[PDB]
Formats: sequence, C-alpha cells, structure tokens
Amino acid sequence: IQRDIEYSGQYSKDVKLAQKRHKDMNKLKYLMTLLINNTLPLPAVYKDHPLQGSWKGYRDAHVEPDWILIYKLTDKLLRFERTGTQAALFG
Repeated sequence: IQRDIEYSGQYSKDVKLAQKRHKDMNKLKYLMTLLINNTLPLPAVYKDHPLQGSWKGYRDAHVEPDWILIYKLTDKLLRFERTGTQAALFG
C-alpha cells in the first residue's frame, strides 16, 4: 500500500481563484508540502481538525484566519478537496 496524492477538480479552480485574488500562494504550498511529505502531525498554527456535516470524513486546516484548506487523509490517499474562505467552503 502506497498513499497517493489527489486533487479534486474543484481544488484546481479554487487554487486559480486564490491566485487571482492575490493570496500568498507560498503559504498554501508550504502546508500542502507538509501533507504530501507526511510531515505529520501538522504544527498547531494550522488549527488542524476533522470536519462534520456535509464535510464528514474530511479535515480543515487554516492557512490564514479566513483561508481554509479542506482535505482528506487516510492510509491510502491524500486528497486536496477545496480551498478558500470559510464562507465559500461552508456557507
């Protein structure tokens, strides 16, 4: 068993929008690299935690106070699911 890396179609759109809105993409890249490299658990600054409701099975890390990464992590997969504001991702 080797864990894969996945990106939802929506994730790619979300990343393009973050770029367009002048977010500091290096901050998202750093977080993604920690996950990809299995340098886990993440440090406390990300406030990483599991989600419920429609996002049950996924996790929530804060890149910034209003910039969230939603991802799934199992033994088999790491999937980057969405990124953006809390309102966009949860509202």
